[PDB]
Amino acid sequence: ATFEIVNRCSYTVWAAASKGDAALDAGGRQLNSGESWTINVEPGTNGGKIWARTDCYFDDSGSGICKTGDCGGLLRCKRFGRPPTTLAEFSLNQYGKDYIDISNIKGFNVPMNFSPTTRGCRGVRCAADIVGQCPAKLKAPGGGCNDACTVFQTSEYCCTTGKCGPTEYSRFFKRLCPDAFSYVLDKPTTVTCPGSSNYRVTFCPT
Repeated sequence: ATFEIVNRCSYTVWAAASKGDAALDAGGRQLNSGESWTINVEPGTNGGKIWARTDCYFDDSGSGICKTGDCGGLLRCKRFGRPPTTLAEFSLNQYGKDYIDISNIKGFNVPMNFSPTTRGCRGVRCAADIVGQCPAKLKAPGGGCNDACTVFQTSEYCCTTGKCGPTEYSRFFKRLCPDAFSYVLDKPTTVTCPGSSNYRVTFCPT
């Protein structure tokens, strides 16, 4: 499957793509404002994620640091990124269908649209100014808006036991972005697409 990753932000981002235990495609790349990078994701990929990283520095070997979404200091991510990270999430060719969503469960750094480029389903978007509106206690000094699990490490926010409810913090994310997961047990906003659809992830769509 192809994923065209487009940076419409006025700032550089370093795109990242991983399934948690491996890179997808090269795993990451710099995207200056306006640039597009197309990756190939293997059919059947379960639990893939794409995200933006901000404020990165990498040496000539591809090792370094980012302020949001850093994946063990690599340009080419093999693992998931450090919160806060707005997440485009997908599982492909699962009993004949693809499943996509956006999640704020690991916080929010950059606004995102995640849409099919092929027929048969709609896209999802979280493009509100979550960083600007972020509750004071969730603001990450390194940049972005943390989720409450990251900040407070409670069973309730982290849904450790599988029985949590919405919270004042989750409701903030949900108010700003109804179409994204705000906590682990949120009413799902996952979209079913035809198996083997192709996609575009756009940072700063609006």
